[PDB]
Amino acid sequence: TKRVAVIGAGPSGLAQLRAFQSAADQGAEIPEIVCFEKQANWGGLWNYTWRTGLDENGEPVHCSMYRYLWSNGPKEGLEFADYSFEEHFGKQIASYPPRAVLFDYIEGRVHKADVRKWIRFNSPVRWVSYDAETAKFTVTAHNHETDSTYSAAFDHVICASGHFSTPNVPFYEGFDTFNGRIVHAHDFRDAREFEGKDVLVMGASSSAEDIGSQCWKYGAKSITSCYRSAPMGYAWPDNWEEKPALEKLTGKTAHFADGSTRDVDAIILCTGYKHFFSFLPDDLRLKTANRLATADLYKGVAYVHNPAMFYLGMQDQWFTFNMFDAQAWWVRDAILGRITLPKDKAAMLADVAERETREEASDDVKYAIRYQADYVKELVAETDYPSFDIDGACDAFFEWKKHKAKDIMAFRDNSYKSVITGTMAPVHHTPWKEALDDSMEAYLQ
Amino acid sequence: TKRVAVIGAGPSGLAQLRAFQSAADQGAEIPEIVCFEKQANWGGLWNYTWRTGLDENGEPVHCSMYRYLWSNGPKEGLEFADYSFEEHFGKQIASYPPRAVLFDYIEGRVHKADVRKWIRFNSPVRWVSYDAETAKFTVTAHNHETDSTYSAAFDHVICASGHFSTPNVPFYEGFDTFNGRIVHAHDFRDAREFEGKDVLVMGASSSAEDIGSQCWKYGAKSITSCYRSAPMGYAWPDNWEEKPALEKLTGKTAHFADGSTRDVDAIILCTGYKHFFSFLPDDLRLKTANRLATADLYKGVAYVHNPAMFYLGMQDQWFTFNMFDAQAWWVRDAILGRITLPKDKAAMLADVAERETREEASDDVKYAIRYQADYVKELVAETDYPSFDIDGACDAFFEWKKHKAKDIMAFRDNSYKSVITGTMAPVHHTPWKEALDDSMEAYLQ
Ligand SMILES: Cc1cc2nc3c(=O)[nH]c(=O)nc-3n(C[C@H](O)[C@H](O)[C@H](O)COP(=O)(O)OP(=O)(O)OC[C@H]3O[C@@H](n4cnc5c(N)ncnc54)[C@H](O)[C@@H]3O)c2cc1C
Ligand SMILES: Cc1cc2nc3c(=O)[nH]c(=O)nc-3n(C[C@H](O)[C@H](O)[C@H](O)COP(=O)(O)OP(=O)(O)OC[C@H]3O[C@@H](n4cnc5c(N)ncnc54)[C@H](O)[C@@H]3O)c2cc1C
Ligand SMILES: NC(=O)c1ccc[n+]([C@@H]2O[C@H](COP(=O)([O-])OP(=O)(O)OC[C@H]3O[C@@H](n4cnc5c(N)ncnc54)[C@H](OP(=O)(O)O)[C@@H]3O)[C@@H](O)[C@H]2O)c1
Ligand SMILES: NC(=O)c1ccc[n+]([C@@H]2O[C@H](COP(=O)([O-])OP(=O)(O)OC[C@H]3O[C@@H](n4cnc5c(N)ncnc54)[C@H](OP(=O)(O)O)[C@@H]3O)[C@@H](O)[C@H]2O)c1
Repeated sequence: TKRVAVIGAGPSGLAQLRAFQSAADQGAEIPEIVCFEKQANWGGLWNYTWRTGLDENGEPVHCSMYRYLWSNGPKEGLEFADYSFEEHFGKQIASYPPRAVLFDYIEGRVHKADVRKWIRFNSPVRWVSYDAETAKFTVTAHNHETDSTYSAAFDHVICASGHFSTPNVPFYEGFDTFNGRIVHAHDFRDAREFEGKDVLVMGASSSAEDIGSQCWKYGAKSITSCYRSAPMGYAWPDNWEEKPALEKLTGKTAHFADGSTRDVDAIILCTGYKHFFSFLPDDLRLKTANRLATADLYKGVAYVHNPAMFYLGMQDQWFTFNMFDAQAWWVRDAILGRITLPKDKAAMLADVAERETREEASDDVKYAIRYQADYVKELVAETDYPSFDIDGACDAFFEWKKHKAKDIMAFRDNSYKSVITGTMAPVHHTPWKEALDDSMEAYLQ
Repeated sequence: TKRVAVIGAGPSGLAQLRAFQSAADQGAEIPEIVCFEKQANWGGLWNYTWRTGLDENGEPVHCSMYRYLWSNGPKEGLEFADYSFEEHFGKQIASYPPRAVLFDYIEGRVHKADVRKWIRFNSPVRWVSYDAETAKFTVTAHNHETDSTYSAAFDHVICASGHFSTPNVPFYEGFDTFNGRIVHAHDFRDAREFEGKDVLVMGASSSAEDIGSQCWKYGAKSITSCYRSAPMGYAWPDNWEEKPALEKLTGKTAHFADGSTRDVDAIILCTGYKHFFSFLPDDLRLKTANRLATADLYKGVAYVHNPAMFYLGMQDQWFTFNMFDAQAWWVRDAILGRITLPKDKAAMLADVAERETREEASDDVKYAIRYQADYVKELVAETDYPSFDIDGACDAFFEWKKHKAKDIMAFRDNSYKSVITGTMAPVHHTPWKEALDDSMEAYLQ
């Protein structure tokens, strides 16, 4: 018989479990699945907590979400393929669900799946080794509930431990003497803290955009964002100037590359994350940049230096839930032997290279979206996963992109066509800038 | 030769290296020494950084110190018996040096000791296992300069990783929703942030004492401190007040056991730390409360379930630097063979029980001080550690305590007798509450 260890109970690990349970429904025998989760409850990033730094058990807080956060993409872009919205909420909702709403939705199908009984919560994995003679992986985990660490052999390890949790926190001259709050996005929690204040937001990507907005919505005196590469470029509110790279701080004085100046009360470092695995030896440890074509993963899921070990979700993410399903099915199939991996490490490296180069062929954002779209499509064709209208996802993604470039601060006040009934979403009872309440029930009436 | 691995290059780990160096200079054979240090530099808690949470490498920030921190005790009670403050600084400085100053003193000693060549920085330990059949420990460490993990065998392991870095962070009702800053002391860095605010300081121990005082010195609008057991009991300033146990928060308003009420702008959790070792298996992982009689440590230093493993600094601390020394010399001598461990585990366990029982014989403060004094005497008598006036050091704490009950806010404007000379240190050039500059240059003029 076989046993498989899944590290993480975020959307990815959860997707993996759904994958095995699905095959077992159909009538397939499956190996024992053990899923280790560090937190007390499933949901990965979506499992919000006020904590920052180390959690109550002393482990580093995984959560990177803050209050007042709504879906960054239209929900129509992420709608599951085996369980849809209305089926869980009963009704049609607006196009940008708040965190709680989406968490409840993520919760919906996982509960319905009866997978929870596979998850060991409060159980950070401490280490994973591979013995070539047994052909077994040895996972080592600490059970916080009983304060005891133990070890166990598995035939496979599927690492679903995320990569938007270990922050890149760069030092700039003046940071250690700045008389104000300096915080990475991983630790940002409540925008009310910056009400009436002058915020500096470093970065030009998703977090800078959304965290900047949050603080604008909740009353910052002003927003200053700064880029080091391409500006976010959107049409910013009155209190929002975008500026070139920081040189240094002197007091509360930000000096920028164009010689200009601004005094700010607070700095939110929206400078991204690293793929970091504290629990992996060199010959298992994935090392890569954040991007659509992840180094060292054949088919974007199988570890080239040891193909009995897998990784989910390690790509940068235009597509999310639907991708992790596509990935999890594939990894499932490879484990059940419906799919046979190459024994030729050269050829697995070839596959990665090809992905990298194709990814690099164009820098246009619609090309990039389309690209991960072709990826999902690739995967879904190679397993019994329900083929679905991905191009329909893409078309939503394209409308999204036109709404943000249109009016960055109102883009969440739009609706998009559904992909299962082509029916364009209703509007929300309330405008985003007015919708100060965050709660699920406020959203749902 | 034998090899010994030292975990940590703070004061205890550094004391341990000095110990081994001193022995070898005198011409005793010594095992090879490898000291693994997480941080970029030595210093342990005294190596300050602005960072909180995870460090530039993704490892948890060890630092628990803040800006404007000064020695909370008389420098007289911690002076290296083999390296006087006079030998280092050349003159005679006041009794409560700022962080930077004592840091330079710690570094001064290991400078002269030429032991830095033994230290591997940016190299946190990942794991320690013992194998009884080879009678060697296996140490897995990760080198962030080469981003490479490796494993090596050692005949002894001396863990000096400290226990004031992994915080105890309780949940109280309303923490999830408080409109303001909630920060544990371990993440606290700059008191200026609290200028003008009604601060809530939870706790009644050293941390709440000092951090509350920093907040007040640097202009907090008001301080409220709450206890769950015994009030701190000091004659506080007029804008400072102690309340019984917090029950909950409602918006910005705190509720205490006495049914009273106060609105607060920020909460600093000075609720302490845990003994936490993310890198040890059940069979080597010290588990103990923070006190003077540490559990499962023979002579306060040798893990009783495997006495080839030792631990430094795990006790609560009145005495600090020279205790670390006594311990370091002891452990050294036990490893060299100048001391023999009891063949009977019952004996080691017996030794720990008598220490607990004697710590518990009385709850009076002077008696605790004397108790730790006796431990240092006990240890010192068994090695060739330089003798030094322990009683005198003890009288320094007795006067220190007196000065604190007399004036909790000025106790640092005081001098004490050198354990070597007997004469009162010079007065510093500025009252503490006015000494806003904490630099080593301002201090030494
Ligand atoms: C701030 C933020 C906002 C986002 N918003 C959106 C959005 O609106 N829409 C969208 O589609 N996508 C969004 N994403 C993308 C997000 O990554 C995915 O939606 C999804 O949460 C990732 O799935 P995952 O399970 O692979 O990663 P994670 O959600 O990070 O799951 C990893 C899980 O593994 C666990 N784990 C980690 N290490 C260990 C260990 N050693 N032992 C045991 N368990 C461990 C963690 O507890 C965690 O629960 C957002 C990401 C971030 C950072
Ligand atoms: C806020 C605060 C203020 C204090 N002020 C004073 C004072 O004024 N006077 C005084 O006498 N005492 C003070 N103390 C007590 C303090 O514990 C000692 O001064 C001293 O720092 C103890 O030294 P140590 O080496 O035992 O522990 P630490 O100083 O904590 O040293 C531990 C070292 O081990 C390293 N380490 C940890 N884990 C790993 C790993 N897995 N791999 C590799 N390396 C690792 C850490 O990076 C760290 O450098 C204070 C303590 C605190 C928390
Ligand atoms: N529904 C979703 O899937 C969803 C969408 C939004 C966010 N996200 C995911 O998470 C990622 C985006 O979140 P993110 O913004 O937090 O990460 P990020 O994409 O890596 O953005 C990092 C930003 O910080 C800048 N930066 C990095 N290091 C810096 C430094 N040392 N100094 C100054 N600036 C620096 C970057 O500039 P440079 O460009 O020059 O590096 C970049 O603008 C996406 O890639 C995405 O997959 C999830
Ligand atoms: N050389 C010196 O100047 C000097 C002298 C005195 C002490 N010390 C040292 O410095 C250390 C103290 O630092 P510290 O104050 O940060 O830690 P600490 O001594 O453990 O103090 C913790 C405080 O928080 C309280 N607390 C703990 N858990 C709580 C919870 N869940 N809810 C509410 N309150 C809670 C404690 O109350 P309870 O007591 O009820 O648990 C205590 O008041 C000691 O370990 C000691 O070594 C130094």
